[PDB]
Amino acid sequence: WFGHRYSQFMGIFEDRAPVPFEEVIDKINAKGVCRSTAKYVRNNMETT
Amino acid sequence: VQFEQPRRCPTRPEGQNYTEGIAVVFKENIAPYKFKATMYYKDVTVSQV
Ligand code: NA
Repeated sequence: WFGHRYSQFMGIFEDRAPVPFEEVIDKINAKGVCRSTAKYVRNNMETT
Repeated sequence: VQFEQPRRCPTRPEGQNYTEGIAVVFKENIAPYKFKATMYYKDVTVSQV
C-alpha cells in the first residue's frame, strides 16, 4: 500500500515451486539457466 | 645317590613405589557456552477483512 510519505507491506505471499523436469534437463543441466517464470500446480490450480 | 642340596629360594618383589599427590581430571567440554541476551522486536500484523 502506497500511502502519503510512507509505504507498507499489506502482504507477502511466499511459495516454493518445483522446477519442471524438462527445465531441469534442457535448461539447468544443459545451459546452466532457469526460466524467469514459475508455472506449477498449487492448491489444485495451475498458477504462473 | 645323594640328596639334592637346598635350592635358592625366590625373593619377594621390591613392591611398587607410589608417589602421593592431588589430582584434577578434566574431560572434553560438550556443554554449550551459555549467556543472557535480550530481543527487541515488533510483531506487525496486517489483517485484510
Ligand atoms: Na643330604
